[PDB]
Parts: sequence; C-alpha cells; structure tokens
Amino acid sequence: DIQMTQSPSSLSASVGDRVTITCRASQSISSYLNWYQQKPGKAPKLLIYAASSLQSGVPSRFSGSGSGTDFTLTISSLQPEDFATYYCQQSYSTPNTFGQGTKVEI
Repeated sequence: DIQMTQSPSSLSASVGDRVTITCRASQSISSYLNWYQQKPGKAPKLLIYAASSLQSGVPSRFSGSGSGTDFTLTISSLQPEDFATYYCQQSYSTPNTFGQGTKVEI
C-alpha cells in the first residue's frame, strides 16, 4: 500500500524562475520514481524516469533528483509553455500510485 505526499500543492511564479517540487516516499523506492507533466486537456506526458534521466525533447530546465524517500523536481527555467501540473509515480511496485499534483502557474 505505497503512498506519496507531494508538496507544494499549487504554485505560481515568473518566466525563467526556479521552481521546486518534493515527494516523500512512505516506502523506500531506491530511485524507482517518475515525474509526469500534463497541461490541462492533455495526458500525463512523461518528463523523467528513474528519478533523473530525462527523455528527448524534455526541455533543458527539468532536473529530477533524489532517491529512497525524498525526490526533488526542479524546473529551474520555467517558461510559459511549461505551465501545467507536475506529478510523481513509482514504477517500483504494483499497484503504482501517482503523486497528488503540484500545479505550476504562469
């Protein structure tokens, strides 16, 4: 029964400004965590697996860190295309369980 608090829950900032996100793992997941992004009316379109390694196109400013319990989702150059809700998922165990959503504002 794996569970993710993710804070903060709902944000707002300015173009090109550092924005930072957390998730604490009820359970140690090694590095077995994903971060999803999904603008409104769209689907989770993945930014990062195993904690950090991105995937192509994923613009330069997305930087996933941490392991075990505490992960950290820096978007450290927010731009206006980048506004949306950002999320955590373990692939660790099944059931897999999403984070519960920090929504960036531009």
